[PDB]
Amino acid sequence: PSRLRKTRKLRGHVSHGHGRIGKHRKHPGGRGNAGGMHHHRINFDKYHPGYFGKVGMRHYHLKRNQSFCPTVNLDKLWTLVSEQTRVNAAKNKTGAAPIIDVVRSGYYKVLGKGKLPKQPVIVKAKFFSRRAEEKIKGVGGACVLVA
Amino acid sequence: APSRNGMILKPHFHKDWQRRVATWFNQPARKIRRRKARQARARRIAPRPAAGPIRPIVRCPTVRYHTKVRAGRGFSLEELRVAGIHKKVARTIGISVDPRRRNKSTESLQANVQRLKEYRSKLVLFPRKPSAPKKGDSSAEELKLATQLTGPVMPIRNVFKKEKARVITEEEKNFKAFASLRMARANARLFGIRAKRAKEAAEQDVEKKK
RNA sequence: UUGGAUUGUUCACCCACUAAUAGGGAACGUGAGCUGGGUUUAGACCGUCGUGAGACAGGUUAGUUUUACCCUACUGAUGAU
RNA sequence: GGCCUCACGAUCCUUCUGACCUUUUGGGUUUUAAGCAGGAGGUGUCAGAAAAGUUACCACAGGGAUAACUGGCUUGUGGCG
RNA sequence: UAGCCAAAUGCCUCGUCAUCUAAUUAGUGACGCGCAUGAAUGGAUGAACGAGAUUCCCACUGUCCCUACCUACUAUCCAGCGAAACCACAGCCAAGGGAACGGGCUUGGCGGAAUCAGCGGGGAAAGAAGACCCUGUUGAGCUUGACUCUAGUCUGGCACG
RNA sequence: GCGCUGGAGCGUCGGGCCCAUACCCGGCCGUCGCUGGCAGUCGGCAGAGCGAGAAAGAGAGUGGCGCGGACGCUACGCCGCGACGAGUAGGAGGGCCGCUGCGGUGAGCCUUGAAGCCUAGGGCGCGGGCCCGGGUGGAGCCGCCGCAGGUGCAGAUCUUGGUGGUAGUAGCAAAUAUUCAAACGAGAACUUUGAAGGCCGAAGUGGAGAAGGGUUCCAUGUGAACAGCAGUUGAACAUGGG
RNA sequence: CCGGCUCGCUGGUGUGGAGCCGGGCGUGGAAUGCGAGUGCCUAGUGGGCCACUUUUGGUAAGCAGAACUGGCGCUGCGGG
RNA sequence: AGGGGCGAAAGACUAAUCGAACCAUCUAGUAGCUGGUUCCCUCCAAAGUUUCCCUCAGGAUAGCUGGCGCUCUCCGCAGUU
RNA sequence: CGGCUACCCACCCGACCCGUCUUGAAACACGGACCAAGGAGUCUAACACGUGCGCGAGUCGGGGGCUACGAAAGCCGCCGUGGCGCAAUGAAGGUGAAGGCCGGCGCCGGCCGAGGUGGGAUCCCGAGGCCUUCCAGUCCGCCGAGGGCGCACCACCGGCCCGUCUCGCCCGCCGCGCCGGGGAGGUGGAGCACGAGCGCACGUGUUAGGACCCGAAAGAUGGUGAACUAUGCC
RNA sequence: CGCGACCUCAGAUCAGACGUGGCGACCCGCUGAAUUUAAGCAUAUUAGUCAGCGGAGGAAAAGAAACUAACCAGGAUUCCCUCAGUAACGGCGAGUGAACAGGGAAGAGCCCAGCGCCGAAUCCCCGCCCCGCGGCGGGGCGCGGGAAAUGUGGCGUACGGAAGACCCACUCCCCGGCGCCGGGGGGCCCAAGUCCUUCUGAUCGAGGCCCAGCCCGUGGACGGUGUGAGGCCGGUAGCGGCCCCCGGCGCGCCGGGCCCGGGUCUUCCCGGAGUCGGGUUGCUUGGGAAUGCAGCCCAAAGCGGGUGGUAAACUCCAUCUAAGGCUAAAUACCGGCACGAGACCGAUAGUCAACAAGUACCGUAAGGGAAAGUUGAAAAGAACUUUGAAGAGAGAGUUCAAGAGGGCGUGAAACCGUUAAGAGGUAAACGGGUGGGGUCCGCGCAGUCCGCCCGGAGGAUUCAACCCGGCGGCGCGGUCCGGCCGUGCCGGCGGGGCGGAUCUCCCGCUCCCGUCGGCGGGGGACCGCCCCCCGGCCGGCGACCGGCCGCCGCCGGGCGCAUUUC
Ligand SMILES: [Mg+2]
Ligand SMILES: [Mg+2]
Ligand SMILES: [Mg+2]
Ligand SMILES: [Mg+2]
Ligand SMILES: [Mg+2]
Ligand SMILES: [Mg+2]
Ligand SMILES: [Mg+2]
Ligand SMILES: [Mg+2]
Ligand SMILES: [Mg+2]
Ligand SMILES: [Mg+2]
Ligand SMILES: [Mg+2]
Ligand SMILES: [Mg+2]
Ligand SMILES: [Mg+2]
Ligand SMILES: [Mg+2]
Ligand SMILES: [Mg+2]
Ligand SMILES: [Mg+2]
Ligand SMILES: [Mg+2]
Ligand SMILES: [Mg+2]
Ligand SMILES: [Mg+2]
Ligand SMILES: [Mg+2]
Ligand SMILES: [Mg+2]
Ligand SMILES: [Mg+2]
Ligand SMILES: [Mg+2]
Ligand SMILES: [Mg+2]
Ligand SMILES: [Mg+2]
Ligand SMILES: [Mg+2]
Ligand SMILES: [Mg+2]
Ligand SMILES: [Mg+2]
Ligand SMILES: [Mg+2]
Ligand SMILES: [Mg+2]
Ligand SMILES: [Mg+2]
Ligand SMILES: [Mg+2]
Ligand SMILES: [Mg+2]
Ligand SMILES: [Mg+2]
Ligand SMILES: [Mg+2]
Ligand SMILES: [Mg+2]
Ligand SMILES: [Mg+2]
Ligand SMILES: [Mg+2]
Ligand SMILES: [Mg+2]
Ligand SMILES: [Mg+2]
Ligand SMILES: [Mg+2]
Ligand SMILES: [Mg+2]
Ligand SMILES: [Mg+2]
Ligand SMILES: [Mg+2]
Ligand SMILES: [Mg+2]
Ligand SMILES: [Mg+2]
Ligand SMILES: [Mg+2]
Ligand SMILES: [Mg+2]
Ligand SMILES: [Mg+2]
Ligand SMILES: [Mg+2]
Ligand SMILES: [Mg+2]
Ligand SMILES: [Mg+2]
Ligand SMILES: [Mg+2]
Ligand SMILES: [Mg+2]
Ligand SMILES: [Mg+2]
Ligand SMILES: [Mg+2]
Ligand SMILES: [Mg+2]
Ligand SMILES: [Mg+2]
Ligand SMILES: [Mg+2]
Ligand SMILES: [Mg+2]
Ligand SMILES: [Mg+2]
Ligand SMILES: [Mg+2]
Ligand SMILES: [Mg+2]
Ligand SMILES: [Mg+2]
Ligand SMILES: [Mg+2]
Ligand SMILES: [Mg+2]
Ligand SMILES: [Mg+2]
Ligand SMILES: [Mg+2]
Ligand SMILES: [Mg+2]
Ligand SMILES: [Mg+2]
Ligand SMILES: [Mg+2]
Ligand SMILES: [Mg+2]
Ligand SMILES: [Mg+2]
Ligand SMILES: [Mg+2]
Ligand SMILES: [Mg+2]
Ligand SMILES: [Mg+2]
Ligand SMILES: [Mg+2]
Ligand SMILES: [Mg+2]
Ligand SMILES: [Mg+2]
Ligand SMILES: [Mg+2]
Ligand SMILES: [Mg+2]
Ligand SMILES: [Mg+2]
Ligand SMILES: [Mg+2]
Ligand SMILES: [Mg+2]
Ligand SMILES: [Mg+2]
Ligand SMILES: [Mg+2]
Ligand SMILES: [Mg+2]
Ligand SMILES: [Mg+2]
Ligand SMILES: [Mg+2]
Ligand SMILES: [Mg+2]
Ligand SMILES: [Mg+2]
Ligand SMILES: [Mg+2]
Ligand SMILES: [Mg+2]
Ligand SMILES: [Mg+2]
Ligand SMILES: [Mg+2]
Ligand SMILES: [Mg+2]
Ligand SMILES: [Mg+2]
Ligand SMILES: [Mg+2]
Ligand SMILES: [Mg+2]
Ligand SMILES: [Mg+2]
Ligand SMILES: [Mg+2]
Ligand SMILES: [Mg+2]
Ligand SMILES: [Mg+2]
Ligand SMILES: [Mg+2]
Ligand SMILES: [Mg+2]
Ligand SMILES: [Mg+2]
Ligand SMILES: [Mg+2]
Ligand SMILES: [Mg+2]
Ligand SMILES: [Mg+2]
Repeated sequence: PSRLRKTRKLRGHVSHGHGRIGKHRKHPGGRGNAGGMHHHRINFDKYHPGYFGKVGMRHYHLKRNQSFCPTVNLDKLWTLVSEQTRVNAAKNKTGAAPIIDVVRSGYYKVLGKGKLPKQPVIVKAKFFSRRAEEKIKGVGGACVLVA
Repeated sequence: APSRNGMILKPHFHKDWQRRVATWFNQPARKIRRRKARQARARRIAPRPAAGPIRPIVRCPTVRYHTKVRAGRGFSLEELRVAGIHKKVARTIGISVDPRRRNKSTESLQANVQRLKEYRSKLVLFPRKPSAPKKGDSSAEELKLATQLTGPVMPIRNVFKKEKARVITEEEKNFKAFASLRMARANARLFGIRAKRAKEAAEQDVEKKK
């Protein structure tokens, strides 16, 4: 609110908090990003490196659906399915392993980052990382690819 | 004159934006107007569903949404002819029809036909003349029990198939997913060039042996 | 500590008288005291420079000089303690 | 690279060179084009605008930060002792 | 080249000579290697004329020596009616210092109500956000061998053909 | 500056004295620091302390009458010690400083007198400002807790409006000039009449048109306002004509 | 300081060097003074001037241009 | 009839406006340049300096400043010797 | 009789008129006769930082729908679609974030398992001691030599991920190929290395908007004027 | 030569109709800058924006793919969120900047040309008769006229259609004339104090209205009434009442219009040309070897053409069918009509305008453009007397009030006069310190009391201690009895709700000859959490207690009797 702003305590001071030698003029340094190459060179090089110039190829008609591929990690892999699935699989004596369809959850690619608990799984995903697959194989499990 | 550190901004306010600005001060009034028109429509079609006709099961085109099922525009002609429903009577009984839909699959076509059969089973058709019932009209005792239904008729829900836990086989444990993915990528990329190399080799070896 | 010829002249030179015709300051004293002769608006013409518009501490010509009744100062004039 | 202290140049664009390099977008092949890296073409106002004059017919915002008038400090010069 | 000149054109220059005066940077007539004259960017001349710019002479006169007086209307006073510019507060000087020329500050000189008629020394008096000079990455009139273009114009192709 | 010459001058000096917001002590205000102390008001359900140079318990267990005791403590509160206090541009914090409206709240105020305004009245607060007393007023007004802003003026050759000095001043000085008697009238240098003296001097200060103005033309009444004095007059005002 | 490992670097030489562990020594190894360290956001500023001493141009300047320090600016007060 | 008219030509006249008329709109045109910038108290407290810029009346960037804190104590630091 | 304060007068000392620009202002620098009223950093959006609240690897109904003040308020959850965050790197094809030990023939089974060092607030243990006559003596506390597990955080050494360079030897097959994968050592990255974000509100700073208020010389668009004057004609 | 047709073009005050212009907030088509930014400026930016022109509607436009995509595919147009400040464009500088998919609001599809098939089976106008006519229509009679074969109407349009044959198969569709039934536009109305005192000028102010705590309340919004009123009045609430006009429905007859449909098989047909496209030029766009549009030139094809975001060639695919047209809905609104509201403004504010305001007034014109509200409850607007000609005073009177006297509520400051006080030759004025004089204030002028004790004069229904009743507190009672809760737990031959990505008899759906092999739903079991019931422990009742007993305190009523108490 304007009650608590600084302008309420600036009344009585001639310059209104803007200086007496250099008055608060309209646009002493140009409009917007003016003179980035000329008189704002130091600021645009000390704080915006790479700002000037092009790089890379140009993709004219880019559609995000083609490149849409959310990823999940093995630490969160068990979080997708309910707790009772994991506890029953751990208690299970016949060696049956739960099947985790990460696609139904909404992740296409599985990346292996965290520690995977010692428990057989069947991860049914769309893509797999090399380390993710070898962790699943090492802990004991299967990887199923779906389209 | 930018400050010490911060973003570079390019606001789109250089035009005369104040001259063309839309304010939502009529948002609650428009909500009430929509609500009153919706209720007036609902009471106008006394026994017909408020949401209107029935729309088919449809899954979204793009890769991002091919795992989800949404509502369709209308039932395809091929689906209707399989179900034995005429294209001119379907709209009269309250079935959405659009002739532009194709059918490149089979399970989706069967699902729509099954839904159409269920809709005809659930539908209660009043006689055209109340005094004189006809062959296609519903019974008198079930006529009195007809009423509207709120929301869409037979809403489309994303049915999920769950499979029970199984024992992992040795072939599954020996399957190399990452190797299979990379090898498939390489084969797709280099399919044509290998073919032209084989053709060139054959067409050059034949000259050597001729 | 002058009268004059010449020049807008400050300077300068000459004629005559005299006693001497000494030098300077006061916002280069003094434009709400004057004049506008010259610089220095806008019009013009000559010469030089520039393709040109134009320039010329080179020359020539015509070219609006506003106001005091206010305070003080000074000149006088009533009066006042 | 020159015994050392100097002898030289960003963005974008163009040109050349290099990979059995990537993309050319619904798939395959080949020209072409676009990419990555390393050089060259350039800015001498040299941290890099693409740039001829006049205005006395001039205009605007300002500046005693900045001249020509007067006024101050020194007196080179001028005058005087 | 013919012509012409210290010209309305000559810096040096107030050129040199003669005349015009007692005295002339003025005027006129001459002389010319003329900073930088000159032939239709016209030269030279020339009767008449010019509210054009110059020098001299006769007459004339207050322009002056050297000021004086008279008239009409103001100014002056009264009756009636009656504004405006301008105004930080205001208003006596000398020196000192100071933002380098004070009315106020310091030291002195001193100062005495309300006032009338003149006057132009000062108020760095009043009008106008200096027109001169400079700055501005502020312009406008104009010019061109400045940059970029454009009407129009000439030419070629295509269609009418 | 006055003035000063057995200095009130000059050079070397001795005592004494003079005073700054400086220094020492003291009072008050505020800031900072000790990130100090206080829930211990533990009372006939009791025993009154943890200032003292020295790290830790006025600690517990096994054997040899009278019915009494001040304040405190809105802990965003209170209290104790020290040091410090300048300030442009600028920054931050506290405002029980100020204005307008909104949600709550004061069994708020008020025709037995609100806001506003004036006041040589009583005060408070450093200060922003505020509360009472006296006079006019006749219909609304305020305190606290939160919210919101078109929220505080000495200037900007500021905008609008009003009023001073100038000042009863400048001026009412272009075109020769008025005088006498009477009338109306309350009032006459200015109207009317009569007489005299004048001017325009037939390219006029005369008589009539066009453009332009539009009732200014005529009669009566008024003298409120205007005709830069005044008016008994008007091209002024009001009535009716043309 | 004392032991013990590691090394693909360098080597006559368990040579050199570096790294990593274990063990021991408190008279806290000049004086004086002082609680320190660290991270974000940020206004205003970006025309200066003067003075002792050093010093450049100019004869000189209340001139112009430098270095240290202190002031004015931003600052009142006693004295001149 | 306005970048047009007209000019025996002075940039003259074009409704008191002419080296480009008047009215309305774009338009509250832009300004690195002047002027102003409104209540109290307390606390802290500067710079006119480096570098770069068609930069010199300005900015960006360091430096100076304030605010907010945070990590520790009852070893460290110093315009000093 | 008292009343400092508020009215007037007298005296002593001090005392130049304010604002603004400036290194320097009382200035012979500009604005200012006086008074009353109005009057100038506001609002929208974006970002950053700091602070308050809710939830928390989730968070947010802002759009839509269901039920005087109320155009409010509540609810949706199979309306979380979607934004932000939870994963970065590369131009892209793409890839995408610990390992060590034991036995057998690079591969198989089992074990340990998600860094180290220095400084690190706090916590844990305790060589003894805190007395009422003196001795042994227990329980509740308190202090303490010394020794530890060390928050957050800082510094260094390691490790892992993506691009790139070099030296390389192996591994896999549905299509043994100009196939795919793996190591060590340097290097570039806005990375990981046991979350910290999302929504709302407040303050500050910057920006684009008229943008603290007033101010041009100019430019463009559309219309009105030859009743003055310039010129031609009747 | 003439007569009679057709074709092109005229003249009609010919009969019957239509367009013209205006508003223009929103919308459609065209034209279209410079301010500004880029710290200059030329490309860009401002910006398909202002200005200018044309055309409507209640909405307009658009609109049912020559579409989006490359996926397991969606499926008209339009609008919100999101995509996204992204792809992309840009002196790659300043800056500009979409689209797909997804979630919603809404959702509605269709019709010609062409190819064909039916005796032009079609349509318009005039004359007459009947019916209703203030949306000129329906039926019938005209060897009445005309349009049209240079193509009207029926079938029929990319989703196939038509015709023939074979099977199945329905009649109630549709108007409009007349006529009987149960949602709006206005009119007239509906509850309760002027109750008793009391101020006032007037009350709507203040007190009371019982043991019907005045009356009404589905009505305590507002306004007016001599203040500030739920009850005085209008209205207010009401699924409250009465009257008139009209409306969408649900019936009846009446006239005619059509006697129409689906599946299988056989045969034929199927498309819009100066148009696409290519070259070039110009504008636009994010569209970048050219997104869109336009001018010129070339200018087609039909297993063809378009699109598939990098130009081209070859080759398989995916998706539509351009050059014809219609269509409500969701959407925009600063013009207009009638309304409601506001954390807005309160007469220098707010629209320029609260009032005889786009009026007065100025300019030739285009245009510019104000200042200006408040008597009083009621004019009760000051009778009458007096001086003056009058303006205007002095009395008197109205009003509570003229201290409200016709621009009249309140009435500041600058400014001016008068009265009173003080001072005055260094312009005025100011800060510190006093002194003097005035103004009022201290209702001051014999000066505070408050507790305990002593002493003297007194007056009470009087203290302590006991009795009864009531109330409260207290861990009383180490462990009284009974209830309640746990953001505590345990047991359960208990009765349930929620969730689960934990498993597993019945029904519906599709392929095969009642069966073997599949999907969806329901049911059952299991687990987690929660609700209730029973039993057993822990804690609390100091966010959450009841009955006894014990102690204490307090209050009332007695006995208390004056060496106590007040
Ligand atoms: Mg300040
Ligand atoms: Mg200033
Ligand atoms: Mg500045
Ligand atoms: Mg600014
Ligand atoms: Mg540059
Ligand atoms: Mg800044
Ligand atoms: Mg819907
Ligand atoms: Mg003379
Ligand atoms: Mg002079
Ligand atoms: Mg003069
Ligand atoms: Mg003079
Ligand atoms: Mg002259
Ligand atoms: Mg001239
Ligand atoms: Mg006079
Ligand atoms: Mg560039
Ligand atoms: Mg391509
Ligand atoms: Mg000239
Ligand atoms: Mg001089
Ligand atoms: Mg000399
Ligand atoms: Mg002479
Ligand atoms: Mg001569
Ligand atoms: Mg010549
Ligand atoms: Mg010549
Ligand atoms: Mg007089
Ligand atoms: Mg004085
Ligand atoms: Mg003078
Ligand atoms: Mg000027
Ligand atoms: Mg100026
Ligand atoms: Mg510059
Ligand atoms: Mg220009
Ligand atoms: Mg050129
Ligand atoms: Mg201070
Ligand atoms: Mg307000
Ligand atoms: Mg007063
Ligand atoms: Mg009243
Ligand atoms: Mg003022
Ligand atoms: Mg006079
Ligand atoms: Mg006259
Ligand atoms: Mg006449
Ligand atoms: Mg007359
Ligand atoms: Mg008069
Ligand atoms: Mg600031
Ligand atoms: Mg500056
Ligand atoms: Mg500087
Ligand atoms: Mg100097
Ligand atoms: Mg300064
Ligand atoms: Mg200082
Ligand atoms: Mg000082
Ligand atoms: Mg001295
Ligand atoms: Mg023309
Ligand atoms: Mg000229
Ligand atoms: Mg112009
Ligand atoms: Mg402005
Ligand atoms: Mg300080
Ligand atoms: Mg500048
Ligand atoms: Mg004094
Ligand atoms: Mg100033
Ligand atoms: Mg300045
Ligand atoms: Mg100066
Ligand atoms: Mg000053
Ligand atoms: Mg001076
Ligand atoms: Mg001046
Ligand atoms: Mg100035
Ligand atoms: Mg002035
Ligand atoms: Mg004010
Ligand atoms: Mg924060
Ligand atoms: Mg985003
Ligand atoms: Mg910032
Ligand atoms: Mg702003
Ligand atoms: Mg302006
Ligand atoms: Mg321009
Ligand atoms: Mg004329
Ligand atoms: Mg006719
Ligand atoms: Mg029209
Ligand atoms: Mg610019
Ligand atoms: Mg600019
Ligand atoms: Mg420019
Ligand atoms: Mg463009
Ligand atoms: Mg454009
Ligand atoms: Mg366009
Ligand atoms: Mg327009
Ligand atoms: Mg339409
Ligand atoms: Mg179609
Ligand atoms: Mg779409
Ligand atoms: Mg654009
Ligand atoms: Mg979409
Ligand atoms: Mg036909
Ligand atoms: Mg009322
Ligand atoms: Mg009552
Ligand atoms: Mg009422
Ligand atoms: Mg009542
Ligand atoms: Mg009533
Ligand atoms: Mg265009
Ligand atoms: Mg292809
Ligand atoms: Mg079509
Ligand atoms: Mg079409
Ligand atoms: Mg249409
Ligand atoms: Mg409302
Ligand atoms: Mg008014
Ligand atoms: Mg008022
Ligand atoms: Mg107004
Ligand atoms: Mg007024
Ligand atoms: Mg009034
Ligand atoms: Mg008023
Ligand atoms: Mg009264
Ligand atoms: Mg009154
Ligand atoms: Mg009243
Ligand atoms: Mg009044
Ligand atoms: Mg007196």
